[PDB]
Amino acid sequence: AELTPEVLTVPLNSEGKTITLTEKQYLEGKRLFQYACASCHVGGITKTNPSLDLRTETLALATPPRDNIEGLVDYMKNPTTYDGEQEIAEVHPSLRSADIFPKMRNLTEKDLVAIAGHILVEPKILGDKWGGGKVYY
Amino acid sequence: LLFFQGFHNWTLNPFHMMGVAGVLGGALLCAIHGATVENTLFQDGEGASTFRAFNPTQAEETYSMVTANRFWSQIFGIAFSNKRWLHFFMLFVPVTGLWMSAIGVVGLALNLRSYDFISQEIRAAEDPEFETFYTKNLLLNEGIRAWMAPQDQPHENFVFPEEVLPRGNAL
Amino acid sequence: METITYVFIFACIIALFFFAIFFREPPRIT
Amino acid sequence: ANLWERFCNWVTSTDNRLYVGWFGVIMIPTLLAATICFVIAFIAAPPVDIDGIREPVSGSLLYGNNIITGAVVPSSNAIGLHFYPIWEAASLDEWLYNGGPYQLIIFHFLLGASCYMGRQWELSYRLGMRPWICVAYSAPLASAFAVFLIYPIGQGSFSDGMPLGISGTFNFMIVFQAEHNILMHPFHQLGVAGVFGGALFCAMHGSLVTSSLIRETTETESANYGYKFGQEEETYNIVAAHGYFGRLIFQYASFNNSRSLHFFLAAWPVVGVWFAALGISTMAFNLNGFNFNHSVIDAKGNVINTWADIINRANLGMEVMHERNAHNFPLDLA
Amino acid sequence: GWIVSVNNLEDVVGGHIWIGLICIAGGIWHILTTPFGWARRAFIWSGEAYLSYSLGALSMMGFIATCFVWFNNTVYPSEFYGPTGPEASQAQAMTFLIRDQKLGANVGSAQGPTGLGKYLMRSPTGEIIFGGETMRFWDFRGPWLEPLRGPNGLDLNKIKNDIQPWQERRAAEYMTHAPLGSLNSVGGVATEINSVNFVSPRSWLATSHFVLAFFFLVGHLWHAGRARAAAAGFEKGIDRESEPVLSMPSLD
Amino acid sequence: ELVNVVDEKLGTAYGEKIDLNNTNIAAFIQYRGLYPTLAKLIVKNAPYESVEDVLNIPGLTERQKQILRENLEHFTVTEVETALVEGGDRYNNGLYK
Amino acid sequence: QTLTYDDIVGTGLANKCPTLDDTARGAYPIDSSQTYRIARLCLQPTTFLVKEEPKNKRQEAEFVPTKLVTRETTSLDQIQGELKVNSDGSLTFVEEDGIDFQPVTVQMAGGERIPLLFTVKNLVASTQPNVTSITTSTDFKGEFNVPSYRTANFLDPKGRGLASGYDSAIALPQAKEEELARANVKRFSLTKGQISLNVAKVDGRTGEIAGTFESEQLSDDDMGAHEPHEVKIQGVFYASIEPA
Amino acid sequence: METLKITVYIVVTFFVLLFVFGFLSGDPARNPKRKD
Amino acid sequence: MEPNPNRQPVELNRTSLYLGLLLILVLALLFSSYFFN
Amino acid sequence: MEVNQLGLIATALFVLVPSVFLIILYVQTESQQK
Amino acid sequence: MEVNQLGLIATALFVLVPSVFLIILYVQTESQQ
Ligand code: CLA
Ligand code: CLA
Ligand code: CLA
Ligand SMILES: CC(C)=CCC/C(C)=C/CC/C(C)=C/CC/C(C)=C/CC/C(C)=C/CC/C(C)=C/CC/C(C)=C/CC/C(C)=C/CC/C(C)=C/CC1=CC(=O)C(C)=C(C)C1=O
Ligand SMILES: CCCCCCCCCCCCCCCC(=O)OC[C@H](COP(=O)(O)OC[C@@H](O)CO)OC(=O)CCCCCCCCCCCCCCC
Ligand code: HEM
Ligand SMILES: CC1=C(/C=C/C(C)=C/C=C/C(C)=C/C=C/C=C(C)/C=C/C=C(C)/C=C/C2=C(C)CCCC2(C)C)C(C)(C)CCC1
Ligand SMILES: CC1=C(/C=C/C(C)=C/C=C/C(C)=C/C=C/C=C(C)/C=C/C=C(C)/C=C/C2=C(C)CCCC2(C)C)C(C)(C)CCC1
Ligand SMILES: CCCCCCCCCCCCO[C@@H]1O[C@H](CO)[C@@H](O[C@H]2O[C@H](CO)[C@@H](O)[C@H](O)[C@H]2O)[C@H](O)[C@H]1O
Ligand SMILES: CCCCCCCCCCCCO[C@@H]1O[C@H](CO)[C@@H](O[C@H]2O[C@H](CO)[C@@H](O)[C@H](O)[C@H]2O)[C@H](O)[C@H]1O
Ligand SMILES: CCCCCCCS[C@@H]1O[C@H](CO)[C@@H](O)[C@H](O)[C@H]1O
Ligand code: OEX
Ligand SMILES: [Ca+2]
Ligand SMILES: [Cl-]
Ligand SMILES: [Cl-]
Ligand SMILES: [Fe+2]
Repeated sequence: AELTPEVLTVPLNSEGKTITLTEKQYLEGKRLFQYACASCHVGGITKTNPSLDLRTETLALATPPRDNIEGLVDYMKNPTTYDGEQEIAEVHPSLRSADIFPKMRNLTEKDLVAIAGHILVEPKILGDKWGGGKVYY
Repeated sequence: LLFFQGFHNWTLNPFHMMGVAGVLGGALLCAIHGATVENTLFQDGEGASTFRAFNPTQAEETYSMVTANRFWSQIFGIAFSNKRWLHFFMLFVPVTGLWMSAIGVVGLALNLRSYDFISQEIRAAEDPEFETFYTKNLLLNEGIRAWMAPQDQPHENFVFPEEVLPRGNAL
Repeated sequence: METITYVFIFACIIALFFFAIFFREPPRIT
Repeated sequence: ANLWERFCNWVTSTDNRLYVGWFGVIMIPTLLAATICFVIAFIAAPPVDIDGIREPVSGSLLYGNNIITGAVVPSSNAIGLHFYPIWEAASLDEWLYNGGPYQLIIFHFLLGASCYMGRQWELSYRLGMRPWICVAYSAPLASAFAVFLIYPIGQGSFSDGMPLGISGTFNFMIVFQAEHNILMHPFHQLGVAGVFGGALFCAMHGSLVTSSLIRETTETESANYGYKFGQEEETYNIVAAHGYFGRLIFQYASFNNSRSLHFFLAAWPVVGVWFAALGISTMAFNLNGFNFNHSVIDAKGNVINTWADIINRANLGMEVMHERNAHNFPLDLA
Repeated sequence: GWIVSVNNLEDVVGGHIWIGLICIAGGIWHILTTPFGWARRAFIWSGEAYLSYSLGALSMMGFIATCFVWFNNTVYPSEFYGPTGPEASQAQAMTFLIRDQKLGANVGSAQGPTGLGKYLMRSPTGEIIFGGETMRFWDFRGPWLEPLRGPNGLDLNKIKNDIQPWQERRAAEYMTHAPLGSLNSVGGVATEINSVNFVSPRSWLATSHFVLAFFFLVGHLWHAGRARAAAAGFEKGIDRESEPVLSMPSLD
Repeated sequence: ELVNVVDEKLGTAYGEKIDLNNTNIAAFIQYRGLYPTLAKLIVKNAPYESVEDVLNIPGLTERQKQILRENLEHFTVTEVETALVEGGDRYNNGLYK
Repeated sequence: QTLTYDDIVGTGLANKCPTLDDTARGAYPIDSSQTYRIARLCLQPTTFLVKEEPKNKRQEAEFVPTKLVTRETTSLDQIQGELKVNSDGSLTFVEEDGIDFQPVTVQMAGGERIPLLFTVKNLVASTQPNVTSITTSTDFKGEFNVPSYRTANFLDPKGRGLASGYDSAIALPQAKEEELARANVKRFSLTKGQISLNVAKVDGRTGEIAGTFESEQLSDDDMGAHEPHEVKIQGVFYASIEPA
Repeated sequence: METLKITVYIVVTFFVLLFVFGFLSGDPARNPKRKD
Repeated sequence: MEPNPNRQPVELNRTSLYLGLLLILVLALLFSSYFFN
Repeated sequence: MEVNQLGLIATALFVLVPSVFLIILYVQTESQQK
Repeated sequence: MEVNQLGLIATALFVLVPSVFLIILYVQTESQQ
């Protein structure tokens, strides 16, 4: 089995456009997700709120939809609750709150895209392990 | 090791327990006898490093059995007085332990385990307030079996839905 | 009965320690 | 002599059937208190709320245990590392409920066993011996400190100290595996090499000395009669033993110096056991065994399990089941 | 917690004022005096004995340093060293109390599966403390938690109304940087997957110092016993023609 | 006969839909738009004699009512079960991942 | 004047209700046009009595003294709720929230341990009619809910539970199930308790009142494995009444 | 409980004083060889 | 120190062993029915 | 039959204890210098 | 507790039979010349 261009092709937006990430973007996305996110989101779960995970189906039902690059990039700038109702930058890492989450200070737009593409590609590789928790370890 | 705990409760088995006593007993004997000889040595050279003051062909004991014997008689209550017995016992103890553990494993070949105390189970089944470390370790065993079997025993094709997996609260 | 048995064996072992120490055959240089 | 002088002379006397000594003046009463309390608690103590969740665990013989299941149960997680002497309880009944005997026992025991070690130095000095038997005993002693004191300190509670009982010991081991992966820790591995190797070398030394005993007896008598307590002459032939063992393996792998051999017999188990004790005492601060969970990944990113991942599944079973009513939050952080 | 409890810099600085003066006075003392009779009769006076005394002392200091870095968050600021073990466990209870209270839970009256409060309960002296296993850690004190404490312990009015976003963040940060991790620096519980490269400096510093303190106690015993024997003249073994036990009466 | 009341509840609509009177609050993550804002209002204003009564919660915006109408087919109501609602269990039922 | 956490910690005082001076014998006016609440209700039990259960059934069982074994962890506090003024001038306290329960274990002569969920959950308590001021003659009487001492996830030592756990005695795989049904099928109890609050002290100026209470409720039934005991709890209380 | 406490405190202090005074009582001299 | 002069050897000859065993076994054979009851 | 569950060990010890006492006495009489 | 009824006699003879064997051999050793 290989990490092919097809595995690396993920939805860019809600309107049916895809983007095919390069192998180097995939590696950058793993590295940056580890750097900024994995302390709470290791393996696709969320340690400080296990009810919400990073599974693609879960992301699709979030408001606005988060199952595409644009929805994820926007999440990393201006995160909301799952129903879109509250802006949570004050308690969740984001560019808007890079002042209180200093790890977000170095993240560039290109970095956000790489992290987004990691979130979307990993379940295509790992299936139920992604967002599964210890049951699937 | 972990398979034998979760499936055979092998810690509970008195043949394994005799094995443990002869392994740890043998390690104890190894340490205490080496230390005793090294600490009851005769001064046989002028060197502060005392290894050179021994000669393979020498007739005389290199350490004082009499002083060793007094020391342990007064520290522990008893002591060896017979060097032939001492060294025979050093063979006997770990050798006997290993042979006992082997006998228990022959029973385990047949799943003939010491898994349970029946009196304990009858009481605990009728009395939901009765708890011992023995009942606690069986809960651990049931977790080991359910959590490890599907990947550890792939020929069984086990599929255990999340909802059947034994778990306590939160974890 | 079971508790009595366990405590009985234990108490015998404690007695045995007493005799093995204070009523040992004395070691003799000879 | 005056009274004090005479007392000192008696305390330090080399002629008492059991040596007393200054370490012994602390050792004797502390070990007696620990022993008496243990015996009574093991027989007759009521159930103890070890995990502080009002779920008392029965340790004693009269409350439904046998020798294998019985224990003196650790003090309550509600207490933590607070010092809980009898006089801190409103009553003996409360003291018993909360596992007060465990603290009384392990504190008197650790003090008395430390004095046992000092007493070994002390007698060796009175007898004109070299002094380091006590350094050998520091290995099991350090291991007892690890499981009854250092681990509770690191985790924040004496409720995580090893129970005083056969099954409770196995409980402590299985939970320790779940939480630290001790088997995959090199200090426990050195421990195993220390005790398996101590047993191997014990049997080896036994069998080689026994194999080379010099004929002094007839076949109708025990060869043990061939050795007399205090004789000056060695009772086996070291040269034949070395002649044997150097050929079993090869010449230079065998010891021809008895002092060297005996030092090795002391050092191998003692050093391994010091590492075992240090494994427990450093996993006490959650520096844990090697973690190779999902270390091997294929070209696509699929996890290819190894035996480390199978271990991990057994460990998960232990983790999710232990103290099944005590956790309310998703991570077991102590 | 003895000295490890020191919790404010005024006490730290004042202690060093004392210690600096004690040490200078003591030093002048020892330059101006020679040891008294009772000290002369109590000690062994040799290079190896003095080494032994210092090994003993360094061993003691090592164990204290271990406990200092494990529990103290004043001279070992959690900003720099990460949360203490007690701190991170408390931060977990705080995290889920905030979470479920935002969802509508009344966290004061929420009874957990055992009958004890799921979020909040009493210590054995009655103070209101977080519940679950962190009951053991209720002596924990930290700047992000203290604003919620009243005279009787955690205050339910303050919990319901006064928890600020910076407290939520810090409790979340500390909960997810608890000092648990593997020898190859995989962060988290022993069954956690590879992903996070983390072992707390508190675990590195506590474990190393325990190991060092332990081997220094051993070296203390080794050298103290050797200094005694050398001083009395039998460190190289028993004189075969003057074996002390041989002039002693039988034990029996 | 003694009955396990949770198992028994699983053979009613509680076993098929989100029971506004009993179901734990994480269940509202299943559908777009319900969590956490509406989920909290719903649990907080329970029990309901019928599913439609969820439309009567005070303070609701028009968008919120519309989200509720679109999701009524995923809701049910059954009698309140003490074992499911005590313990603050509708907010935290001891299940994480 | 006022104690900090550091002054209190580890003394036992955190498990004690506030007291009022012997001087506090005043009267707190109730304006029937005003709405009120209890901002803090505290209950500090000083005695737990358990009703012995005779074989006799001739002659009535007495409530006997017991020894507390769970230490200073017994009081209910920070409780709040509406204090309604009713049309006949009686007051009704409607408990809303707070630390309104404590598991407690007390031990009878001879060793039997009696756990209970000491509680005023959902308390609705009312005074006599026409209470135009709260005075040392006011009392409140009412009822509260006593849910199962363990909640539905609680697992017995063999892993059996109501909302989780095995549903049978898996260590006795071929035992006849009928004799074990009571242990295997967990049940969640919900019963009523009763309490009287007797005011002994009132500070007219601050709205603070203190007195003695006595409540009666059932103890733990171990998720239906055995019959609960009847418990009577006595102690002192404090409340602060506020316009709201 | 208060009497128990005081009693144990006195007992412990007693033995500790024995240990400390005892080791202060010319301990280096109590060996079979060189006493000075 | 000095040995105790009051010590004596004890004897049980074969006939007495057989007599004694007969007594014990016959008493057991007699009383066992009452022990089991 | 519903026998007393202690009859077995009572009969066994009744036999064993005094029989062993006699066998001990007998064997050490034979072993005496004679 | 519902123990195995034979465990008492099994345990008693397990101790008594070999212990008595040893005491017999010990005592007749002592009584030798
Ligand atoms: C106090 C802790 C403790 C101790 C001391 C023991 C001690 C023992 N355990 Mg037990 N164990 C424990 C805890 C412990 N256990 C726990 C908690 C569990 C969980 C249930 C187990 C589970 C377990 C299992 C599953 C087994 C043991 C076994 C044993 C025995 C191993 C004997 C041995 O050396 O085999 C080592 C192997 C041999 C002696 C075979 C011969 C080896 C040859 C000579 C090797 C030659 C090597 C060669 C020269 C080259 C090597 C090259 C190099 C590159 C490697 C021994 C009695 C075993 C036993 O009972 O076997 C009968 C066993 O199967 N244990
Ligand atoms: C050698 C005798 C000895 C020692 C050392 C101990 C020690 C202990 N007892 Mg035990 N005890 C003893 C004999 C002893 N007991 C006897 C004979 C009884 C039967 C009456 C008991 C009955 C008993 C009970 C019922 C209990 C204890 C408890 C304790 C613990 C707390 C003691 C305490 O608070 O003292 C405080 C007193 C001091 C600190 C006085 C010291 C004053 C000197 C002058 C200062 C120097 C000391 C300093 C710390 C440094 C050490 C010096 C060193 C460098 C040489 C401790 C493990 C309690 C327990 O185990 O809690 C869990 C407990 O409940 N004991
Ligand atoms: C490295 C620091 C150091 C060292 C190695 C020494 C070494 C020495 N001192 Mg100096 N000293 C120092 C610093 C030091 N001193 C300082 C800073 C001061 C000023 C306060 C002094 C003031 C001083 C005086 C006034 C005297 C000495 C004396 C001595 C000699 C005997 C010491 C002795 O018996 O201790 C052992 C301690 C005791 C016997 C006291 C009782 C033991 C109790 C049980 C210890 C309790 C503590 C326990 C272990 C727990 C620790 C925590 C505790 C604080 C609660 C010896 C040469 C004596 C001397 O001969 O002067 C020439 C003497 O009279 N020193
Ligand atoms: C209230 C109640 C009932 C309390 C009891 C509760 C409780 C938990 C009780 C424990 C139950 C219990 C003991 C369980 C363990 C049972 C168990 C597993 C038994 C193993 C049985 C068995 C047959 C195992 C087979 C393997 C075997 C033969 C093991 C033997 C191990 C053994 C005895 C080793 C020796 C240990 C030891 C301390 C030896 C000291 C030797 C000694 C005096 C050395 C000193 C010395 C050294 C020298 O070098 C020289 C020169 C001289 C001169 C000298 O002297
Ligand atoms: C501070 C004072 C501490 C007091 C401690 C109490 C210690 C008791 C020590 C054992 C006494 C019993 C010895 C009988 C046997 C006895 O009398 O031995 C005496 C025997 C003397 O050996 P010799 O060399 O003199 O005899 C050889 C010739 O007779 C050959 O026949 O010693 C040994 O054989 C040493 C190895 C056996 C060591 C057995 C140690 C067992 C430890 C106890 C384990 C059981 C625990 C059960 C717990 C419930
Ligand atoms: C740049 C790194 C991060 C990324 C890309 C990220 C991504 C996300 C995403 C996409 C979601 C929405 C999940 C869904 O709709 O199903 C989410 C939710 C959440 N994340 Fe993160 N996250 C990051 C860092 C963190 C960290 C470090 C924490 C822990 C301190 C954390 C805690 C949370 C929490 C508590 C939620 C649920 C928030 C709510 O809805 O109330 N995240 N995260
Ligand atoms: C004088 C002297 C001496 C001697 C000493 C001694 C001999 C001591 C002893 C001591 C002792 C001898 C002690 C003891 C103690 C004990 C204890 C402390 C115990 C306790 C216990 C308890 C408390 C219990 C309880 C209980 C239980 C556990 C269960 C059931 C119930 C009851 C409640 C009963 C010497 C030689 C050193 C020298 C110097 C001087
Ligand atoms: C800085 C600081 C501080 C302070 C500190 C201090 C002030 C300290 C002190 C310290 C001290 C003040 C110490 C002491 C010590 C002592 C010791 C450590 C002792 C020892 C002893 C010994 C060792 C002895 C011995 C002996 C005996 C016992 C008997 C006889 C013989 C002999 C002599 C051998 C604080 C905490 C505030 C805070 C933080 C910072
Ligand atoms: C924690 C409380 C303890 C703190 C105490 C520390 C104070 C330090 C000063 C103490 C001075 C003690 O002084 C010491 O007393 C003992 C007891 O009489 C003396 O007396 C001893 O001398 C000889 C030494 O060869 C002994 O054989 C004899 O048995 C004994 O009388 C010591 O030789 C003396 O030097
Ligand atoms: C569970 C039930 C157990 C029942 C236990 C009963 C035990 C009874 C003990 C009987 C002891 C007989 O005790 C034994 O007496 C003999 C002589 O008779 C003594 O022996 C002495 O006399 C004989 C004969 O002249 C000499 O050869 C011998 O050298 C001398 O020691 C033994 O030293 C002593 O051990
Ligand atoms: C000599 C010390 C004997 C140990 C005494 C055990 C505690 S006393 C024991 O306590 C039980 C439980 O409360 C009672 O049921 C029983 O009647 C009573 O004798
Ligand atoms: O207590 Mn005994 O064990 Ca140490 O981890 Mn947390 O706490 Mn409990 O869980 Mn897992
Ligand atoms: Ca009144
Ligand atoms: Cl457990
Ligand atoms: Cl928890
Ligand atoms: Fe040897």
